[PDB]
Parts: sequence; C-alpha cells; structure tokens
Amino acid sequence: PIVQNLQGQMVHQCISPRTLNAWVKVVEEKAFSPEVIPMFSALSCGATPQDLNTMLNTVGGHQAAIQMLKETINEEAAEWDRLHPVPIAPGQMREPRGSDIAGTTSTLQEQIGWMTHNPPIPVGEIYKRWIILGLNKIVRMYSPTSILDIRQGPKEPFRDYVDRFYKTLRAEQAATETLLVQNANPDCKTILKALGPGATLEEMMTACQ
Amino acid sequence: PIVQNLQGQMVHQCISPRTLNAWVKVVEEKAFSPEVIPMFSALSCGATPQDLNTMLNTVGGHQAAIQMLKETINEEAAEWDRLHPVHAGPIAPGQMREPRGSDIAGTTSTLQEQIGWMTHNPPIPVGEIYKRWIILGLNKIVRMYSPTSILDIRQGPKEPFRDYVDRFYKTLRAEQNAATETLLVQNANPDCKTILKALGTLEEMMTACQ
Amino acid sequence: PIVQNLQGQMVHQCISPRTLNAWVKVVEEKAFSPEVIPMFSALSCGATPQDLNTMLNTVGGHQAAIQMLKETINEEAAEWDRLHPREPRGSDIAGTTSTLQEQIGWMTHNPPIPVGEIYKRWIILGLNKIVRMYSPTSILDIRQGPKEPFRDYVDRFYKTLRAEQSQEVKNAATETLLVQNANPDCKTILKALGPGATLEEMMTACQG
Amino acid sequence: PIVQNLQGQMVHQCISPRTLNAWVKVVEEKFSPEVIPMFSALSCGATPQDLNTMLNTVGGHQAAIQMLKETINEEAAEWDRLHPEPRGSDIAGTTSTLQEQIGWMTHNPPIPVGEIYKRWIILGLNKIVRMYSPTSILDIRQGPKEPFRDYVDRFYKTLRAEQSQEVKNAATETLLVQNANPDKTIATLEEMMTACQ
Amino acid sequence: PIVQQMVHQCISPRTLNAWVKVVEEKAFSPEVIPMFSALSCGATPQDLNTMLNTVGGHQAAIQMLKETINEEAAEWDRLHPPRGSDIAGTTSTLQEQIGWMTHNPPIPVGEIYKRWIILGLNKIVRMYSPTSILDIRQGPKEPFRDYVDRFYKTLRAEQASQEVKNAATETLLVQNANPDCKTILKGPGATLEEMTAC
Amino acid sequence: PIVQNLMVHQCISPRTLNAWVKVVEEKAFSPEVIPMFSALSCGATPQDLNTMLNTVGGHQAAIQMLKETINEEAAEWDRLHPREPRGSDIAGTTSTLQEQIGWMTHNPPIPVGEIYKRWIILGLNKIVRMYSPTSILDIRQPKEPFRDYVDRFYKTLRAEQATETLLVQNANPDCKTILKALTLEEMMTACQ
Amino acid sequence: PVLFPGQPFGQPP
Amino acid sequence: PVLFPGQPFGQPPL
Amino acid sequence: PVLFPGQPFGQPP
Amino acid sequence: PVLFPGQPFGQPPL
Amino acid sequence: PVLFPGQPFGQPPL
Amino acid sequence: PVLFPGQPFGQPP
Ligand SMILES: O=P(O)(O)O[C@H]1[C@H](OP(=O)(O)O)[C@H](OP(=O)(O)O)[C@H](OP(=O)(O)O)[C@@H](OP(=O)(O)O)[C@H]1OP(=O)(O)O
Ligand SMILES: O=P(O)(O)O[C@H]1[C@H](OP(=O)(O)O)[C@H](OP(=O)(O)O)[C@H](OP(=O)(O)O)[C@@H](OP(=O)(O)O)[C@H]1OP(=O)(O)O
Repeated sequence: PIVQNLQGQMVHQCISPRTLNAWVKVVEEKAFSPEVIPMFSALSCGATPQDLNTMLNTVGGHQAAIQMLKETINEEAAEWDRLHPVPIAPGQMREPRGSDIAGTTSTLQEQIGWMTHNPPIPVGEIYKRWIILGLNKIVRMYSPTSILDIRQGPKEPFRDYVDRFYKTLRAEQAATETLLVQNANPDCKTILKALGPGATLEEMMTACQ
Repeated sequence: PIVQNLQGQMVHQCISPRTLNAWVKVVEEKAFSPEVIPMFSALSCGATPQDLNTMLNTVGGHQAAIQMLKETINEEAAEWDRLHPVHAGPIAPGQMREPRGSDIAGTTSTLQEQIGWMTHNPPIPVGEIYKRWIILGLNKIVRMYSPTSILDIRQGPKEPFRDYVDRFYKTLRAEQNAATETLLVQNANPDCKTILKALGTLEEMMTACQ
Repeated sequence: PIVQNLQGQMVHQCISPRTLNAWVKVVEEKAFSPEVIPMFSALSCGATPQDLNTMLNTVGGHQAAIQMLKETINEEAAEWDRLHPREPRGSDIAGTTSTLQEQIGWMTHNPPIPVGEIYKRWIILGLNKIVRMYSPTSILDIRQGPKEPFRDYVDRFYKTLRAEQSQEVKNAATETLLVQNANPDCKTILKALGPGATLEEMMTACQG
Repeated sequence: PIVQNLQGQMVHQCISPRTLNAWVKVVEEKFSPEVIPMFSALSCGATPQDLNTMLNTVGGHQAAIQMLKETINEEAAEWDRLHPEPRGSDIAGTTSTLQEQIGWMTHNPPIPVGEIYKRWIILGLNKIVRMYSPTSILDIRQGPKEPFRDYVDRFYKTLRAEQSQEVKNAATETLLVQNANPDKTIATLEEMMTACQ
Repeated sequence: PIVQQMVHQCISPRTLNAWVKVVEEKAFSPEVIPMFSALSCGATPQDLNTMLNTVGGHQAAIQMLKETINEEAAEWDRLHPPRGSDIAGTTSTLQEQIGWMTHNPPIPVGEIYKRWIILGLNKIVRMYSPTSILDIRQGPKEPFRDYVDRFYKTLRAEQASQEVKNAATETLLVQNANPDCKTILKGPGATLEEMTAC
Repeated sequence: PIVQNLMVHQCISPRTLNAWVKVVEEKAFSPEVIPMFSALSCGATPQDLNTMLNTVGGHQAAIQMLKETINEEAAEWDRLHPREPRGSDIAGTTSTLQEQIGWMTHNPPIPVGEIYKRWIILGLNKIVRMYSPTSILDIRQPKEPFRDYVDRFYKTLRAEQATETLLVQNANPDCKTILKALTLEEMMTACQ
Repeated sequence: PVLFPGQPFGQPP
Repeated sequence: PVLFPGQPFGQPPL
Repeated sequence: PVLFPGQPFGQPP
Repeated sequence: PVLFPGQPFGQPPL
Repeated sequence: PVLFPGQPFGQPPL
Repeated sequence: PVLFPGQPFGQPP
C-alpha cells in the first residue's frame, strides 16, 4: 500500500505477510459472506492496484466468483473508458484508462504517481470500488435463502430468529418492519402486533424473551 | 485510526490486521458480554468514523445486535441533527463545515472530511462522538443479552461463597444496583447468611465465609 | 500509555492489542496467583489512569475481585483526599473525574505528578488483598507429606508464603515453620544442619 | 528485502521471520495456482539472496525444487546469451555478494536483479503448477446434481491450473456450456449462474 | 531495558510472555539460562526483578536464587566498602540504575545483577538435573543419535568440570553404547561425526 | 545483531529467538533449517550466534558436533592467520561485544559475524548429512509414482550432499526403461 | 434514518 | 465511593 | 475486456 | 540479606 | 548448470 | 579446542 512514514512523506510499502494471510484465511473461512466485503476494504487500505490484484490472485478456488469479479471489472473499466476519453505535461501524468486503473497496462511507478499526485488520482480507490461492487454481486448471488423464506422456528428464540432475519436481509440487499413481525411465531407475533407500529427492535426483542 | 507520528504530527494510519482480527475474535468468543464494551473502546482508540464502521461491518452474525446498534445510532444522530442544524453557506477558508449526524456516522462524510474534523484546532472529535453512540447501543445490547436477573442469583447448596459472589456481581454488571448490599447477604446460604447478618466490606464478607 | 518516541518526546499512545490480550489471557489462565501482580505492573508500564481503567474493565468475570479492587480504590482515594485537601483529587487519579488530557498533563508536568503510578499503586495494593484472600491454604497448614519430596514441600511452602504475604512474619516463619513442618525423616536432618544453612544445602540434604 | 526507511533512503533489511514462516506454511499447505502470487507478494523487494533463502527454506517438494533449478539454469543461460553488467549467475545470487546485488538494485538507473531473478522463479513455478494440475479442462463435466456454481468453480480452477489465451477464451465460451448437465439447455457468467439456480 | 541515544524502554509484553512461557514449558532446563539472558538483553535491575517476579511457582528455585543474590551482593559489599542492594534493585531507584548504566564510564549494574541471577540459575539447573551421566546407556534399539542426544543433554545439565566432561565423553559415551554400536566404534581418538550410522 | 538506523548494535529480538527455537523443535535438522538459521541470524554478532545455539535445548549430539566443527575451523583460522581476531575471538569466546562490534563496524570491516556464521553453517551441513536417515544408494523406486520417487531421491541427495546415473538406475523397470531410452521435466512427463 | 435495515455501516444513502 | 458497585472503572459519576 | 476469462489479475494484455 | 524469604524481587527494605 | 542437483540456491560454485 | 564438550558457546576458558 501507499502509507505515510514517520517523516511525513507518502511512500509505497510492500503488502505485509500479516495482511496477505489474513485475507487468504478470511476467504477460506467465510467464503463470500457479507462481512468479507469490509474486511477486504480494511486489509486493502491504501492499497495500489498492484496490491489489489495481488490480494485477488492469492485467492485459491472460488474461481466462479473470481471470474464474475473479472467481468464486473471489465464493465466498470469499459464504462470508465467511455466516460474518460484520453504529450503529458512535464508536471502531470497521463490520464489513466480503465486498464491502467486495473493495474494491467500500468506499472507500479505509474500507479504510485497517480495516487501521490497533487491533485491525486486515487487509482487504488477507484479500482477498489470496482472490486467491492463485484464482490457485492457475488455475496448477493451466494445468499442461500430469501428474506421471505425466513420464518421463526416452532420454539426458536426470538433472538435467533431476528439474527437469521437481518443476516439474510444483509446478504440479499423496504418491508423490514412488516415482514419481521409477520414471520414470527403466533406466540411472539401476537405480542409484536399488540405493541403496534413504531416500536423499536429493542422493545420487540425484550417483549419476546 | 489517527495517531501522532515520531515527527509529532497527527496523521491517519490504516487499521491494523491485528486490531481487525482481535475485534472479530472477541465478538466471536465473548459475543456481547460486559467486557466486550471496553475491548471495543480500546481497539478503537483514535479510530475514525470509517474505522468504526469497518469494525462493526466486520462483525459476522449477531445481526440482531447489529440492527439494534444501527437504530441506536439513528436516534443519537437524529438527536445530533436536532441540536446542530447547520447554518449553511460559504464555510470559511481554513475551517470545516459543521458535521451533521450522518457525517459523524461516516455515511455522508469522506475520510478526508473526518480527518479534517478530528485534526482541526480546535478539534471536532467525530471519531469519539460516533464511538460514544456505538458504546451506548452496545450497552443496550449487553443489557438485553444478560441471561439471568440479580433476583434469581441465590447461593447454591454447597456452592462456595466466592463463586456465588462472582456470579452475583457478574450478573449485576450485565444488568442495569440499589439493593447490592442487601440482596447479596439475603440470597446466601443459611450457613453464610447467618454469618453475614452477624457482622451487620466485601473483603470482610468473603473472609467470613471461607 | 505515555512513552518516549524515536524523536525523544514523551507522547501518549493507545494501549496495544498485544498488551490488551496478554492481560486478558493472564487473568483467564492464572486468575489471581501471586505472579499476576508483577505481570499487571509490567503490562501497565507508563499507563495512564485511563489505560489502567481499560485493563480492569477488560477483565471478564472475577467480579468479586473486581469489586474488592473497587472498594480498595475507594479507600485509597478517600485517604488521598484527606491528605490532599490544579492538584489532582482522588477521583482524578482514579480516572473517573479527569480527562485524558488532564492525566497526560499531570504525568508530563515538570515536576510531574505520576497519577498513572499513584493509581497503579492503588490497584496493585487491592490486587495483593485479592491474592492474599484467594490463597487456599495457610502457611501453618503446610506440612510435608509422608513420602512427599522435600522439593515439592518447599515449593508448596514458599508458594503459600508468597500468596499469603509482611516481612517480620515471613522471615520468622521461614526459619522456624519450614523445618518444623517437615516430616521427621527430613526434619531431623534440617535441625542437624541448623540455622544459617542455605535452602540449596537444605534440599541437597533431603534428596531422599 | 530492499525497503525505503522513514528517512527516505532505500536500504537493505533482513527477511522477516513472519515472511519466512508465511512462505514455508503456504508451501506446506498448498503448488496450487494461488501459491504463485503468494510467493511474489512475500518476495516483494527481495534481493536474490532473500529469494534463495525463501527457496532453500522449502522442505520437501524436491522434484519441484529441482525442476525450478533447471528452469533457472535455462533462463540464466539465456541471460548469458543475450548479455555477453550482472551475469546470469550473479542475478541468481550464486556468484554475487549481497553488496553487489544491493548495488545493482539501488543503482540509478537500476538493474533490478531481484525482479529479474524473481521472474525466473515465477516462470519455473508456473511450469510446476502446470505439471501438477490433476485434471484436464476437457474432463470437467457438471455432476449429476452438482450445483452450477460448484461446476463453474471446478471449471475455471482447472482452467487456471492448466494455463494459451486463445485456448482459454474458446474453451470458456464452448466447453463450459457444452459440459454442463442437460437440465445446459438453459451472456455473462452472472446471468449464466443466476439462470441455473 | 536500556536501548539506543541510550534511553530507557518499558519491558515489552512479548518479552514478558516469552519468559513466562519458557519457564512454564521448560522449567529449569539448561537452555532456559541463555533464554533468560537473551530476553534480559540491556535490562535494568528493575527489569530483571520484573522477570523473576513474573515467574509463578518454582518458589523453591526462586528462593535459592534469592539466597544466591544475597551471597553475591554480600561479596560485592565486601569488595566495595553502588552497593550490592542497589545492584539487586532493592535500594536503588530506576533513575539511579539508569544513571549507573548510562554513565561514562558506565557501571553496568544491569549486567552485574544479571550475572548474579545467571549464577543462581546454574545452581538451580544443576540441582534439578534428573539423571546422572553414569545412567545414560543406549539400549536395545535406540538409535545412536538419540543416545548421544540424551548423553550430552544429561552432561550439559549436570555441569561437571570441563576435565570430567571431556573424559566422560571420550570414555563413558562409547562404554555405554549397545554392543551393536560399541563394537563398531572400538579406533581411539575419533570425533563425534565419525562415531557413522550406528 | 548489527542493523542500520535511519550501523548500531541491537538486542536479538524475542520473535527471532522464539522462531529459531521453534524451527529447531519442529524441523530438527532438516535441510531447510540451514537457511532459516542464516536468515534469522542476519547481521548477527558472534555473541548473538552463540545465544542462538545456546538457546537450543536437546539435540546436544548435533550441538557437540557443531562445537568440534567450530574448533577445526578456528584452529584452521589460527594456522592461516598467525588487533587481528584470532579463531577464539571469532567464535566469541575470547572477545567482548565491544570488540566484536568494533571488528564488524570497522572500515574496512572484519565481518566476524559472517566468518563465525560460516563455521556454524558448515557444521550444520555436516549434521544434516549425518541425520539423513537413508543413503542415496539405497533409494530405489513397485507402483510408487515417479514423482514421489524423485522427491525422495533429491531429498536424500540434498541431505547427503552420480545424480543423473543413479536416478534412472534405481527406477522400477517400468520407468527405468523409458528413462534409459531418453531434463527432469521431460523425465517426469515421460513416466506419468 | 441515517442507517437503514440491512445496509452496512458507512453506506452512502 | 468514587467507584460504585457494578459500574465500570473510569465512569463519570453523579 | 480488460480481463478476459482465465488470466490472473494484473496480467498484461 | 538484600532479598528476604517470601519478599518479591525489588522489594524496598526497611 | 548454474545450480547443481542437491546444492542449495545461492551456492558458490567450484 | 576453542569449545569443549558440554561447555556453552561463548564460554570464557
Ligand atoms: O511485523 P513487523 O513488520 O515487525 O511490524 C509490527 C510493528 O510495526 P508495523 O505493524 O507498523 O509494521 C512493529 O515492528 P516494526 O515494523 O515497526 O519494526 C512491532 O512492534 P514494535 O515497534 O514495538 O517493535 C510489532 O508490533 P505489532 O505486531 O503489534 O504491530 C510488529 O509485528 P510482530 O512483532 O507481531 O511481527
Ligand atoms: O500468530 P499470530 O497471527 O501472530 O497471532 C498470535 C500471536 O502470534 P504467535 O502464535 O506466533 O506467537 C501471539 O503471540 P505474539 O505475537 O504476541 O508474540 C500468540 O499468543 P502468545 O502471546 O502466547 O504467543 C497467539 O495468540 P492465541 O493464543 O490467540 O493463539 C497467536 O494467535 P492469535 O492471532 O489468535 O492471537
């Protein structure tokens, strides 16, 4: 990534082994759950397009998602080339094309110069936007159950039901307040309907303990 | 978070993978026990609203608590917008626009804006303001997830007085303590209850029931 | 804690996740053994009262010891307010009525007011009361078994002596109780060597 | 490796125990295709001495190590052909001191012998993962009730291991739908996987 | 410890836990002594006292270490009428210890007190040595490597004089090998690497 | 070790200490423990080298062979070099830390750390050769894959230290006939 | 509502 | 009592 | 297509 | 005795 | 052969 | 012999 050292200058730094293995293990353990999206964004903090490609290339397996991520990058990069039609001035750098933001047609020297420029072109954060966008499509596609198929079990605690509710809701990405009470057990559903609309989740869960 | 480098300047740095994983495992192992509140505050030391959002978004599962945490943030941000309606206009060169509630939460503010507010002189610690909202909602989550009540904590038949007091103040810590000195001696075993009633400090109470 | 950076200035730094987990795990594993006292003192090196509070708050369970620690802090803060009627009050040293800025100001002052070490002194003191209380046996109840090795007996002796804590009683119990509670096989040997012998000589004399 | 310090100068630093153990454990656990970029990332800015240290720390897999050695010999013999200045044996770190390797890399203009030697290693490691690929892309057919997601995962994983590009693009558009289960009869990959629930 | 300008630094949680763990795992094995000296690199007498106070259990050994520190401090007070109690960190403040160590010319009270601690740990390791060298024979099907490992491991702990160690190696090592290997070892004056596969 | 600040001595790190003791505990004396020692001892003084070898518990057979190897190399250093560091000064036994630092920081330098590490790595290579369980002459391939046989061959060759001849000579008649008819890449693809 | 149900923390509305 | 039963350390009283 | 099917990320086209 | 039986290391005497 | 069988990477030849 | 059997590394004669 591009980090500021103790002297105060923005310099490149090798992606750390702790960051590499943390990304590899979080993909091995959590596959594409909704919470690997921010973990990727956190581990790729200040990352260059070269560091982003390295994180994705280190991912073994899940190649269906890897290819869907590539086709998303192709779409966003082709849109960037449609929005940004491109000698360069002696204090400037060439306007980065979509393939340059992706790190395929750009050297690490070119990427650092776009990120450390003033005014900057954060090709690391632009390429990370395309990656995160494609990863959200993957998590949405990898969501097993629908929110309409989430009903409270016979004796399932209301806490465990709400946990599964907003877990599936988070993965699938309006009718949150109405479907939650509508898919509870008649035991808790009658209690929730009694409180009426405008009740908070804290009041609803304390009402079904 | 935002830290002071060797040069003495306040500068942003990326949230470390050690901090990230330590927060994930503490939530995985301890769920929402009372001691997860200070662990969150310690691991979020100097954190920006973006780092705070990152720590909460890395929490897999517990989505009921996550949603209650979101609704608590919505209440405190709506209260902040009630107390700080910004008189918009040409914000002064060298000054920052007054942060609304959504900016303190990190939803409508960039990392550059959050850094500018926190490193300002005088500062607007949006990181500590947003952390205050998170800690508040987490306290409501720990209060809710408290399994047993303090009224249901009675000393077991041959349970040691130490283990009873441990379960007493542990349940007293999760729930929120008026009758702390009365209910403790009252729910002991008749063996120890008579000794405690005869004395009329917890140090003295536990040395008396060894 | 407050540390000196590479540039040489005393500056506050966030308590590290390594130090946080090391303290949590040493409380989970060793509970309140005597060696938890110096481990707390070493992990809290240069810590502010805010950092000290964070370490104690991170302790899950052991709330009996936590409350005894609180009441000891109350007693030591009440005695500080009696001895010292801006000068930091007792609640300020405990970190409850003082901001992190005020605490840093007192510690980095010239001359300094080490509210971190004063508050740590109170915590260490209450933790010594907890360790002395959690000591299962008394030093008077430590007698060498029938065929228990003299090493195991001395290990249990000075482990109980360390937990029960102070000096006049420990020095007298060492020279007298140790030989007095050994089994007659080793006890007659230790009395033959008599006082003035070192523990190294006493244990080589009872290797059987 | 060679890293820029806080002072802003490119200086040598010892290869870290965290980097060493990370490489040893990645080799022990996985020559999978994803071991190639893990070696490139852990070898970031590494001098040929550090690369030699990373390869020597690999226990077992001596057939791959020997095939890696023979590839380095071929590329070094090819470098000596092209360049009759660091000779090929100097880039490999066998006839070059650490001082000489640092001098080439820190030169202005530089001779990145660390990245030239890493290029030969990455090339030999690509020949190893190509050899150890168990199945062919032609032998990848969707299972009986194997989900289309798991079939596509096994398709491109076999395709990634069996690395030309005109072959990959043609095998993707043709073999993927051709080897699917008939229930195939049913565009982007996202549309294709959403269409085969 | 005192690290480089020479400034004091708090003993690190990694060094603390590495010392507590190496005492918990290895008790008082001979390699604990150089592990203590390595973890106490540049340590003040206060940092040394912290490492020993963090040792839970082994209080018989801790008490023998104290009595050894008492002997060497009492010998220091005889030779130097910093006092021995100042070197041990009991009667000296951290500022006084930093002054002695950072002086020019310095008085390395850290290294003087560590020399007392190391000496006491040697007496502890010697005492805790379970088996004697005259009881390390090879056995039926124990590999010669494993037998020589146990031999010099028992030789290292018992800390005999160097004249005894040298002679015990040339004589007792081949004498206690099984007749399978003992007959192959036999020409005299061989080195350990010559002594072959068995 | 001796490291450069933004050249000064530094205490050997606990991470370096624990990694070395754990790599010796796990991998004993496998061939890949030699570069791990060299990388962990990067920039190490003879004092820091002695510390790494002294922290090694057990394996005292290898420790003694390592000592006797150092004695031969130090005696050989005293023969070729009759204050200039003698062999005992390079081993750290007769030299103080200030003396060793002065030799390593000299301009021109006398890298007593790299000279003493050379003697250590040399004795370690002898140890790994001794600890090789089988000989390369006793490494033969019924239905064992040619990949696994080559793995064991060059692993025994790496520790022991007629490669092209004995490799095809000890293969089973199935692969030996193919190899005798004919690079290792070509040899392994020919017996797949 | 600054944060909506199911939307992540720091989500641009 | 600067610190109350059940209440955390470093808690603003009153 | 900046990335075609099958190539790694960051592969020069 | 610089260090007393049972007293910790670095214990201030007197 | 820049690297020989059995010899380690970084091995000085001859 | 600079180092003797059983004597530690760096041991003064
Ligand atoms: O693994 P490292 O590369 O050694 O880096 C970190 C950390 O620095 P960074 O996280 O900013 O890279 C410190 O080492 P340096 O890199 O600064 O030299 C060190 O802590 P100290 O500065 O106190 O020595 C220790 O700390 P931590 O992991 O807690 O961040 C270390 O990591 P490891 O010791 O675990 O390897
Ligand atoms: O392995 P890491 O990713 O670095 O994380 C830590 C860490 O490292 P080590 O396992 O190599 O020692 C701890 O050690 P330090 O970095 O502080 O030196 C260790 O615990 P110890 O302090 O006892 O060595 C252990 O912690 P844990 O007990 O949780 O396994 C471990 O794993 P974690 O990442 O889970 O903390």
